[PDB]
Amino acid sequence: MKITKLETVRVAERTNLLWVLVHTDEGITGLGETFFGAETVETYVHEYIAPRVIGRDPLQIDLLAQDLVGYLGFRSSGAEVRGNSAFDIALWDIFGKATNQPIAQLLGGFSRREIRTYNTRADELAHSLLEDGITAMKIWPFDAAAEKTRGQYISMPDLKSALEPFEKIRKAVGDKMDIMVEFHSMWQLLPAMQIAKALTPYQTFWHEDPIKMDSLSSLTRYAAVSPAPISASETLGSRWAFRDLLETGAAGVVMLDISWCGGLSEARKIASMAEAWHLPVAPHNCTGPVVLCASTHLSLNAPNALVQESVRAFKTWYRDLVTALPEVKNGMITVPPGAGLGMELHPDIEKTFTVSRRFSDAASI
Amino acid sequence: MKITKLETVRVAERTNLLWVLVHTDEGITGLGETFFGAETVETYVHEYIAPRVIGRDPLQIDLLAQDLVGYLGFRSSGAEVRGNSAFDIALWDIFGKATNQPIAQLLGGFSRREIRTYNTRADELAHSLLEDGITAMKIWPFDAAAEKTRGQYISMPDLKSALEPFEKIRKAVGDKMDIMVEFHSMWQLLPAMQIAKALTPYQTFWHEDPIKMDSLSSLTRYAAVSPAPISASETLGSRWAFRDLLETGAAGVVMLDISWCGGLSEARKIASMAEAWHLPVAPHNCTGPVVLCASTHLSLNAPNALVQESVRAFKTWYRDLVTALPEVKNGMITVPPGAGLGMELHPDIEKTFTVSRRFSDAASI
Amino acid sequence: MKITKLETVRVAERTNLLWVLVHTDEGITGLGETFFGAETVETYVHEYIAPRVIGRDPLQIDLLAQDLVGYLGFRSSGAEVRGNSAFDIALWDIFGKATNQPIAQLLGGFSRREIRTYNTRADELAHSLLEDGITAMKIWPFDAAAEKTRGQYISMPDLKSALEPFEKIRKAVGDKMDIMVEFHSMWQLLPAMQIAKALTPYQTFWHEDPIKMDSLSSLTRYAAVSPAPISASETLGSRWAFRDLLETGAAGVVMLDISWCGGLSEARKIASMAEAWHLPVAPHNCTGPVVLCASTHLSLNAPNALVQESVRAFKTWYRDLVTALPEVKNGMITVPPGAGLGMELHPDIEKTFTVSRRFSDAASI
Amino acid sequence: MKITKLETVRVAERTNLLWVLVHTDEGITGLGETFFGAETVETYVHEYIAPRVIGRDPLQIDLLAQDLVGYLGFRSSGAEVRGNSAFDIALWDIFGKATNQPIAQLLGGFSRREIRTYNTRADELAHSLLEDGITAMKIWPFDAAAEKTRGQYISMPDLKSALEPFEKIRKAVGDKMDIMVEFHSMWQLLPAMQIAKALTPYQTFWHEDPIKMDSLSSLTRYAAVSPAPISASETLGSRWAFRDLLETGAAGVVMLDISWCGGLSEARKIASMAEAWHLPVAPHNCTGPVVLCASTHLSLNAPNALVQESVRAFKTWYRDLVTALPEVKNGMITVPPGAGLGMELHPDIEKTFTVSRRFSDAASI
Ligand code: NA
Ligand code: NA
Ligand code: NA
Ligand code: NA
Repeated sequence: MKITKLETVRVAERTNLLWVLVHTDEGITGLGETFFGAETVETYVHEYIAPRVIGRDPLQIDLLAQDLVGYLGFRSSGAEVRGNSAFDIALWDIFGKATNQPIAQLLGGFSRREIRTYNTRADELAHSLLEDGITAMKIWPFDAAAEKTRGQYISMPDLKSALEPFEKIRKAVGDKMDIMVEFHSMWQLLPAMQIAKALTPYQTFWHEDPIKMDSLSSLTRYAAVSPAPISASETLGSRWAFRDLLETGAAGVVMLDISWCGGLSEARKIASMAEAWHLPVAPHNCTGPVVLCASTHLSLNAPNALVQESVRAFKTWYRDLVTALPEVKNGMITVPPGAGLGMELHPDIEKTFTVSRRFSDAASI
Repeated sequence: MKITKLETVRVAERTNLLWVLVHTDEGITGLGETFFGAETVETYVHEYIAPRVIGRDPLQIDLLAQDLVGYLGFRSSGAEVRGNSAFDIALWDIFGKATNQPIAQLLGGFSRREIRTYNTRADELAHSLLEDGITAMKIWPFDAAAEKTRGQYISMPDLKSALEPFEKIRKAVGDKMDIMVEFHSMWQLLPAMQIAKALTPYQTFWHEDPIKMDSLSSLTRYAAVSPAPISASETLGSRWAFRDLLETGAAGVVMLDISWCGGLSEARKIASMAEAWHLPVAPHNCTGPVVLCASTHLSLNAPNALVQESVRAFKTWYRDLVTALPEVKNGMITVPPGAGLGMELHPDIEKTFTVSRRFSDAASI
Repeated sequence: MKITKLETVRVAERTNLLWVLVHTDEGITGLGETFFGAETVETYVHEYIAPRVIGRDPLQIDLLAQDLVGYLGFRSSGAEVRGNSAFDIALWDIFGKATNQPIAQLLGGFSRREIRTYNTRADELAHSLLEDGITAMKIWPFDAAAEKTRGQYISMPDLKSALEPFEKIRKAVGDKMDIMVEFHSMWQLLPAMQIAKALTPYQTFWHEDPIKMDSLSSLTRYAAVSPAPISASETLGSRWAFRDLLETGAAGVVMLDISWCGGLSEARKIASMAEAWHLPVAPHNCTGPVVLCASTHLSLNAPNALVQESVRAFKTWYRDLVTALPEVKNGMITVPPGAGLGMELHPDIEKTFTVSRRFSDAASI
Repeated sequence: MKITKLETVRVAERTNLLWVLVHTDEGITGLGETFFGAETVETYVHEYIAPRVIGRDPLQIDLLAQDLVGYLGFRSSGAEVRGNSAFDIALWDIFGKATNQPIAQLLGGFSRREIRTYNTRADELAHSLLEDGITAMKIWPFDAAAEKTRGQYISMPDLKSALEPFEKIRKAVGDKMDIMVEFHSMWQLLPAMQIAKALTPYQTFWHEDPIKMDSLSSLTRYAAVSPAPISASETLGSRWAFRDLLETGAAGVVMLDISWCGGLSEARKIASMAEAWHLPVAPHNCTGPVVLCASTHLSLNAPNALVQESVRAFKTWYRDLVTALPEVKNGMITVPPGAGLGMELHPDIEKTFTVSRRFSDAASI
């Protein structure tokens, strides 16, 4: 088969989201998704991807991924990579539909049928999660302090205040809850290390993006004092960035976002390489439903997948965007049934959302 | 003063080019430029930069550069960075106009008044250049072979064929011409090293982008066998990428493109850091006239600027786009006179080009 | 314009201070300053700087800095460098006056309008500072013990005695005060590490110049045991010394003195390079008013400036030496208004001080 | 005994020279010397050294060296260190006179009675030297090219021209002459390595100060390609700088100047440490006669002294400055006879030179 059209879809109600639909002459349409800079990525899909892929065989997935690597903007989570990644997800969906297989099967099989999830006042929240069988939660109580000083400095009173949610969670549920800490890359090295040390009494599970992930060698000093492994990083793109991370000797939980890192194609290879380093992988969600779903496929396949992040009670607009969703039961998530992703865009989404679409085909490129 | 409008300009005749014009309430308009993915970068300028900078003081240059660093797409030459870089150039133009000073002065002064240039059959070309006082030339005769095998392999006969231009240049002008070799990041490590060794008899001046610049530690092995220093890399963005390059112990000629690396703001800091490593800087051109001009300002200021690349006889469409150009005399280039860049977009460019413009202001953001 | 005269000024009441005034044919006079060995540095200004700079264009700042680097005495805080640094400050003052811009603007803009300051019995002092909005203080209670043994040894009873101010401060104000520790490079490595470990219970903010800064690789062992980052070092000169510091992997707070390190010219480049390492900069004061002022300009520009040290109630002789001073309000310091530094030597200082002046011009060199 | 007066002496005919005379209550006067910035160093001797040493026992040499190390300006060849070094030489002269022993004896004995020397058109010069028994010569034919580009670049034709003296020497005397190459720290790293490689066919003996000695880690890359050992460096001061040099793994011939590095006190310790690394020492001369003499004492003592540089036919003004000189016979140099240095300032030097003197004593400090 051959790719005939590239379609992009946006909704005014959720301006960070972009869907990319890859149409074929066989009528198999693949669905992909990415997040942030949706207008910019959309322009890129039509300016750059379309002229390179219309007429091409979508089943040559590794080749198409190679063919879209830019002279500029590679090894990053920039707009070009986000567009390439959404496109790659759509190819995996096509491949699944063409073979009548779920994506997890095409990756190498369902190594597990479900995987533990985690979700993002604190003590009450922890209690509610536990009773629903969720035993990990991620919080980011240092972000407000970071904004005050652009991450250069944290006063001891502000540090003490930011530690209070940890105290409250531990008082409420003790050791029954893993507590992940998100820092959103907002700190410079010295206050990051100061905060890391201060977190010691709370038995934190991971410290995610404690500093900006731009010169990774800085992580060695952080790892020297941190009481929890570094979780890094949804902000990094391509297996080459993850080689660089592994080469630091400081890598911990290997985080990635399939829509920001080069697609399922790069993500699957990052995962198997992390396993070579005896490390786990934890694919990022809480963005769109397609990324959650495709990430869940990856997490069911990769033997070293540790947890699959998800949205609490994702009763949300997710169910209005797509035809089916991954299901969570007793703190475990699994894929919707069926070939490819196991989901399509919801019929007439124009009834619920303010939809805009753009198309490229042989005549427009 | 305050920024009032962001204007982007494209021309159908030169689809890789984008101009960004920053208007102020004082009527001082700054001009910036970048290259590649012009539609994508344009969308980004209006989607992301405009809402963050309308109403802001353009003279807080370092602060505005910081404020535009993305959560994603940083430390790269991707679309976001290219837009940020064009914007930064425009701020330096405003600052120069506001102070009645050329950009080179605002960077720390004219350390030189002009700088040697270089240009990109071979033997005849070399002869012509020399007689015009140009004593360096850059060629890329391995690109055809790279395309054949996606850079995995080069046959010895194809290697021998690609060496012929070097033979012809040396036979023609001997040692009077520096020969730079461009590889456009098209080779994997092993054939890159094979080619490097084979170039030994020709006394090459630098080997530019011999491999992809995505995991820089690979450069240490290349430097171990290369008879010429590594020139790296117009494809890298932000001072953090250049820290990573310097940390390899393999850095040579430090190359950057001001419109791809974070603007004059990042470039000036990359240059002074390269000097700390006893290395030179060589800003990239042959793209648009504004980048050539702003790069020349940087090259006149930075004590470690080695050469400033330029277009042979840039009698080209350059003179139709802008009001003045850098001048080359006896193989040396200098800036056009005046405050800021010393150039503006040519009046009624709509007469020569097919122009499209887009604007953001307080009402549109 | 051209430099016409170099003037040095000393006052008998403050024998460590030296002012350097750079006169021009346009009548714009730049003011610079340095500290320690004022007679020696004065001799150097006239012996070495004057014959090299009379007749030169003062706006070529980077070039003049390069032209004054010595064959001997470079990469240091010695007399030649101190003279060069005072001269460099005066050039920045001229450049500001010529452009009607504050120095902070010429560095790249006011990234902030004010910056937190810090000052140098203990418990009462801490209380007074806090109520004036000052939340950091620096003390050096180990210096007496160091003098006793030339830094080779500290007895446990003497160590316990030197810890008492920390106890008293913490008992008084708890965690509300950052406590910086100054060691004045007075200790050898082993007792420095012993002291560092002993300081752990007091949550110190930084450990400044814990050992002599002459073979920087020794800092790696110190950093391995220190509960606070190393602050280093006002005693180091030129960006090359700071490269060496960064290369140790032990760098923390990057300290410099603009009048000891190569001027604003070297300092600005040191700052941007420290930022590449995710580290902050903290310019040294408590010397003369011009250094305090020029340092404040640097601290308002550099995005990674952490704090700007100042003199408590600098009601001192500072106000008799110069026409205006940086102002402190609620623990934050900012520059005096106006172009360049925003200050000149006070008119007829001969009324308050015992002034000596020496001049060089075209006829004397 | 106790130091009673410090006397400095300059002569208008040789403005780079400074003598320091240390008078004692026993009437034993020690003579020291340094070179460059004579007025500046003189001011320092009286401003800083005098108040610290008048009344002190001159025989506590190691202690006095320690007591003069500055808070600033240490680990350098700056003015303070040059003054300290001249003072230290004078102390060794006093110690020799007090004990009726030559300095070489007080260092640990005459390990040799004489040592090979070297001197600084080329082919004729080489011939003349050989016939006088001198079998090493040092030249600096790249300095002119360095000045043209501030050491950033050398054209291949200029490189070829600078190689001609090597060709001429080798054609004249073949392998009978060691050829040392001096670079005076004038080159950046890349052209330094280019030049080093080009020197391969000429069997050079050492490559002295090929780059600036400010961040020594750069030397590792130079040593990787150089066909001759690095000679480094008369520009470095104190044993701590030489530790840093040795730690690079690139050290070769260890060069020092006793009047620039901390005196005979630092120099003797640098020498024994170089021997621990299996490396030789080569003390710098061609400055003043006292430095030549004291260096010769060091070279007769240190088992790893390789050669002692000297002035060709030093029939020069040397014999008018001092009472006796080291003697060269058949290419070997030895000390003048007698205690201490074996020389004093020539009686009534005021008859031959335009002499200026300054004194400090108990009443002036
Ligand atoms: Na995250
Ligand atoms: Na290139
Ligand atoms: Na200090
Ligand atoms: Na020399």
